[PDB]
Amino acid sequence: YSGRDSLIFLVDASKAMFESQSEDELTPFDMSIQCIQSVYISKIISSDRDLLAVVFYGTEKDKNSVNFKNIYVLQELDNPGAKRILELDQFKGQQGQKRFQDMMGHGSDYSLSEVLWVCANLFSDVQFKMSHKRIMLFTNEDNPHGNDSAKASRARTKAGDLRDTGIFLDLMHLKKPGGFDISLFYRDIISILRVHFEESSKLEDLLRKVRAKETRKRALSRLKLKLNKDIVISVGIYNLVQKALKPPPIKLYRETNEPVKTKTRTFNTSTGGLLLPSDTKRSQIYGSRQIILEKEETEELKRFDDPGLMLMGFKPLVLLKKHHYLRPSLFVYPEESLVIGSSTLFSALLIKCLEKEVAALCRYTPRRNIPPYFVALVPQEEELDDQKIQVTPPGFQLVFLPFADDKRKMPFTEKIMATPEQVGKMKAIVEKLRFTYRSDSFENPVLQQHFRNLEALALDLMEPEQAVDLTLPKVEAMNKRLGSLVDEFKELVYPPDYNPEG
Amino acid sequence: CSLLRLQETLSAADRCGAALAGHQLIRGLGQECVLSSSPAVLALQTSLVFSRDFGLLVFVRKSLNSIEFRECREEILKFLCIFLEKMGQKIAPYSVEIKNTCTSVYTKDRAAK
Amino acid sequence: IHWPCRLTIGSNLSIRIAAYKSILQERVKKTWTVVDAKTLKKEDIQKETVYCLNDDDETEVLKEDIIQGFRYGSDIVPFSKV
DNA sequence: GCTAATAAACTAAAAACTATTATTATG
DNA sequence: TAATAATAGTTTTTAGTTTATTGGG
Repeated sequence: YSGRDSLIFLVDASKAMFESQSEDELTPFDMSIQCIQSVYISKIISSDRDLLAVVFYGTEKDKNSVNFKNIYVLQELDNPGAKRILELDQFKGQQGQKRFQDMMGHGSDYSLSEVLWVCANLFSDVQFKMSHKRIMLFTNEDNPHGNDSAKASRARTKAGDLRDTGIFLDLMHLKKPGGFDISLFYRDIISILRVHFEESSKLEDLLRKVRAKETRKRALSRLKLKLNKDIVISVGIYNLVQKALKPPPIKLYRETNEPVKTKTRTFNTSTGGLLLPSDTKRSQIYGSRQIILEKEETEELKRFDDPGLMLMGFKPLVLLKKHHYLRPSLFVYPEESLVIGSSTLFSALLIKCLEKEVAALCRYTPRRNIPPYFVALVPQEEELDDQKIQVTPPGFQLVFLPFADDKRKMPFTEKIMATPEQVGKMKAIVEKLRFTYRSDSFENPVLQQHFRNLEALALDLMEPEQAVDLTLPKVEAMNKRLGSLVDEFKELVYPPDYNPEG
Repeated sequence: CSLLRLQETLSAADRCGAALAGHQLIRGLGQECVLSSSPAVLALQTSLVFSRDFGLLVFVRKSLNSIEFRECREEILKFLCIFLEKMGQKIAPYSVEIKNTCTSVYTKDRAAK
Repeated sequence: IHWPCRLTIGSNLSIRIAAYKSILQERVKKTWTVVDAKTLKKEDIQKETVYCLNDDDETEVLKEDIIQGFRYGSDIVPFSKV
C-alpha cells in the first residue's frame, strides 16, 4: 500500500468564464462545469477512495475557515457523491451560471497567496496517507497579478514554497480570445509556446468518461520457490490481467433504504433448537451406502505440499501445445524481502533461459490445503516503447498445464480439403477485412451499459446513456467490401440448392 | 459543575455530523476521565448521576456507526471500567440499568462494528 | 457434447458449428452433505437465514422486505433486480 | 410428443496486506 | 521505569451452492 491522490479545483469567479466570443460554444465556467462532472464520474467509477474539493476565488462574497475575502470553498476535500454532482449541476448551464451569479458573487479581486494558503490548509486537513497533491486552476489571464508587482512576487514565492512542499500545480488552459499567454507569468510560477487562444490542452480526456476500476498495485502472494529442498527463493506473483466483475449488491430495507444485515443459523428440525458446528457431520451417499466424515479430513486430503513452488524441470517452448490452455496466466517477479540476493540469480536464470529458449516447469502450491498444479514459467523480456516506457514487464509468465483428466474427448472428425482457389478467395476476403488489433480496443458492453444505467438512476436522469458495443460487426460495410466474393465462394463450395441452412 | 457543564456540552457537541464533533467529544471525555478519576469523597456521587445521564445520553443519542461516535464510546467504556475497578457497590442501582444498556449497546450497531 | 450453433460473417455468410470444450477444468460432482452428529440425518438438521434489523433490538425484517442496493462512490442507492 | 442438465450468479469461506499496539527493560 | 512485538482491520479469490433455462421425445 502507498499514498493516495488529492485533487483541488480552483475556478476564478469573474466575468471572463461566464462569457465567450462565440456564445454558440460553451462558456469557460460552464465547460469547466462539465469537465468537473466528467472527472468526478470517472473518479466515482475508479478511485472513489480519494479526496476531492471545490473552491472559488474572485467572488464578491467569501466562505472559508481561513476567512480570506473573495475565497469561497464550495466543497471540502471528500469522496465524490451524487449530492456533489447535483450540487454542481444546479449551477450548470446558461441559467445555472446566472443563478450562481445571483446568490454567489463573482468578479472581485483576489490574492494567489490567499488561495495558496487556503488550499495548503485544506490539504493539511487530510490526515490520511497521500501521494499526489494536484491543484487545477481555471482562469484565462496571466495579468491579474502582473498588475501588482508585489502581489505577483508574493504569489510566486508562495507557489514555489507549495511546489517545494510536494504540492503539484498543473495548468488548465482556458479559452482567452487575447491568448492564454503562457511563458509570461505561468511557467515560471507553475510546477512542471503557443499563446493558446484556445483552451484544449488535454480537456478532451478530462471530459472523457472512463469506466475502469484500476485497482492499485498489490501482491497476490509472495510465494517462496524451493529449488530442491533448501535453496529457496522469494518471488512475487501478480495478475497483470484479472477479470473485472460487477460489485456485489447491498441488501437493504424497502421502507427505509438502510442496509439490513443478515445472520445465518444451523439448527435442528425435530426440535428446531439452534445447533453448533460440532453437531454438523459431513456425509456423502454413494450407491446406497453413506460415508460420514468431517471437514478437517476434507481439507487435509487437499493438503500435500507447503505453499510454494517445486521445480519439475526445463523444457523448450516448442514442446507446449498452443491449444493447451487451462486458466489465465500469472506474472512472476523477483522478490528480495524474504531472500536477499535472489534478484541476481533471477537475472542470471532469465538470461540463461532466454538464451536456451527453455521454460521452467514447476509444481505449484498456492496456499495450505491446496492442490499443487503444474506451471510453466516462460521468460518474459522487458520491452520498451518509443518513449522507453515499459510495455512488457521483465520477469516470467506462469501458465498452467491441464492434467489428463482436465481434457475432454470428442467424436472423431475426418479431413476434407479445399481447392487452392477457394483458399485465394478466403485470403482476398480476409485482406478486404484486415486490420491491426490491440488489447485496448474492445470492452465489455454489458458492464458499460450496467454502469451507464447506474449513474443515470443515481443522477435521476429521464434516460440512460447507451453503451457503444464494438463487438457488433458492421454487416453493411463488410458486405460492401466483399460483394461478389461471398456468393462466389458459396458457389465454389456450397451447391446452389444446398444453402448452409437446410 | 465542571462535570455537569462538560456533560451538557458533550450532549450538545454531537449535534453536528462531523468527525470534528467526535474529536471534541473524546477530548472532553479524556478531561472528564482525568478529572473524576481522583475525587475525594463527594464528586464521585455527583459523577454517578452524571454518568447515568451521559451514559443513557450517548446510549440513545449517538446510536450511529460513525467512528466519531465509536472512539468516544470506547473511551467512555474504558473510563467506566477503570472507575468501577475501584468504585464500590454504590453503583449497583445503575449497574442493572447499565446492564440493560450494555448488551443493548453491544447487540446494536456495536455488533455491526 | 457439441455446441450446435452457427458462425456468421457479415450479413451474407453463416456456417453451422459444433463446438467442444477440449480443455475443461474438473470438479468433484459429489458435494459434502451435512447430517446430524447423533442421528447422522440431514432431515433432522435443516437450514434457515434471518434478516433482522441492525438496530432496534434486532427487529426482524420480513424475508421479501429486503431489497438489494449498490455502492455508488460515497453513496448507496436502493436498486432492485427487476 | 413427456419431460432434464447448466453455467451464472450467488453465497460462504479462507488466506495476504498493510496498520496498528501491550510488552518487558531498566530504574 | 518507556521499548519492542504479535497483532486485528480492509480487499480478493474461490469452493459450494442455487436459476431457469434451452433441448429434446
